[PDB]
Formats: sequence, C-alpha cells, structure tokens
Amino acid sequence: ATFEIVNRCSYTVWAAASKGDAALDAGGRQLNSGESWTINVEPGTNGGKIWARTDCYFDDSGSGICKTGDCGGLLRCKRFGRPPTTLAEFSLNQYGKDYIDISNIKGFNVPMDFSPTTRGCRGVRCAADIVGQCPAKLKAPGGGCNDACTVFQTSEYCCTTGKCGPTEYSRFFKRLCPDAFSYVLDKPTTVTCPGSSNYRVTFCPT
Repeated sequence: ATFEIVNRCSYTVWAAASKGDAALDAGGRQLNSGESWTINVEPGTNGGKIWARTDCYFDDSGSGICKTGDCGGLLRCKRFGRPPTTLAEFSLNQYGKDYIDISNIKGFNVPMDFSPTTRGCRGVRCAADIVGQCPAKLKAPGGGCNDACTVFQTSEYCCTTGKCGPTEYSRFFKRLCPDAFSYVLDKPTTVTCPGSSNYRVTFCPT
C-alpha cells in the first residue's frame, strides 16, 4: 500500500512510520513545509502508526533528539515515539478490509488528517487547537498536550484493568476531536476501508 505523507504545517516536522518492532519503509524523514514523502507499506501490516516529530536535531549518522515523538533518538524510527504524539493508526488486509483511525490516547502534538486516496471509505481528522487549549496539568514543556495516562500513571487513565471510564482529561480531547480515540475504551472511531486501499496523511490540514 502507498501512503503519501504531506507536511502542510508552516514548520518542519520529522515524519515517522513504524509497526512497533520495525520501521515501515525508511522509518522517518525530514519534511519541510509543503514537502511530501511517499512510502510503501507491505500488505498485511498490522498495528502500523505514522506520526510527526517536532524540534528535532540529528547528526550525520541520523542520531539525535526530538521534543515530541522521539523514537529512541533515531531519525529512522524502528519503535514507537515518546508522547505526546497524534497518531495515525492502521491495520491493512485484515480479512479483506483495512482499518484506519486517529488516536489521541498518547496525546497530541500536530493536527492531522488521515484519508484514503482510493475509493470506498471516509477519512478522519483531528485539527483543533488542542495544544493551545490544553489543560495546564497536561501541557508538555517541549510542546504538545500529553494524555493523562502518560502524566499520572493511574489504572483509571491507563485502563490497566481493562475497565475504565471517560475522565475529565479524556473528555477534553474528545470535545475538540470527536473522531479520534480519547481513551483506551472510547467508543471506536475506526473507519473500515476496502483491503489494499492507499492513503494520505496530512499534517496541519487546515
């Protein structure tokens, strides 16, 4: 499957793509404002994620640090990134269907649209000013708005027991972005697409 990753933000981002235990395609790349990066994701990929990283510095070897979404200091991510990260999530070719969603379960750093470029389903978007409106206790110094599990590490926020409800913090994310997951047991906003669809992820779509 083909994913076109487009940076419409006025600032540079370092896109990342991983399935948790391996990179997808090159795993990461700098995107200046307006740039597009096309990656190929193997059919059958389960649990892939794409995210943006902000305020990164990398040396020649591709090692460094980012203020949001850092994946162990690497430009080419092999593992998932440190919150806060708005997440585009996907599982492809699962019994004939693709499943896509946007998630704020690991916080929010950059607004995002995640849409198919082929026919048969709708896209999803979280483009509100979550960082500007972020509750004081969730604000991350490097930038972004953390989720409550990252900040407080309780069974309720992290849904450790498999039973948890919405919270004051999850409801904040849900009010600004209804079509994104706001906590682990949120009513799913996953979109079902035909298997082998292609997609575009746009940072700062508005």
